[PDB]
Amino acid sequence: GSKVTLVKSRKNEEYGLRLASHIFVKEISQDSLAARDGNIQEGDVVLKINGTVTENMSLTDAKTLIERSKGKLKMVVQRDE
Amino acid sequence: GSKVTLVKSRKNEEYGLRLASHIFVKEISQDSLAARDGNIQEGDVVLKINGTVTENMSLTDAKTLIERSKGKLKMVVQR
Repeated sequence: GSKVTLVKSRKNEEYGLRLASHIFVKEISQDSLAARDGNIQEGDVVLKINGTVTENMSLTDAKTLIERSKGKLKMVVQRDE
Repeated sequence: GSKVTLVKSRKNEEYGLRLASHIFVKEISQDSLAARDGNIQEGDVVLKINGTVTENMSLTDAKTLIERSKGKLKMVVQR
């Protein structure tokens, strides 16, 4: 369901999980460029910011890319379509 | 890829994006403890690991929590 417990029987058994991290849009402010554009929505996973891939990037590092954008922000959003 | 370009043209303009991050299951190895369980799937968001909330946590920090789990991993996942 939502709860999962994995337990090892021996040392150096592996869990079998590889983790990663994604940057995503939590909120879009009213009266913003993002609100007016309408091609990006809350919940969208951001795959690239100004050419830089964001998989496994820390959130502070992703925010830095936006802060350094000089008024032009090109993003790639994940599509499963 | 769906490509979106936002352009500031005037003063006091905001992009308006508030970013966040999540930890998710990138791969589950074949015939492993995770594959057998059934309740964890590739692409699932991991919300909690051993009582610690993972939202906005870096991958390195989430991997540390797994490294320090001493053979028991209790998670809450979504999806």
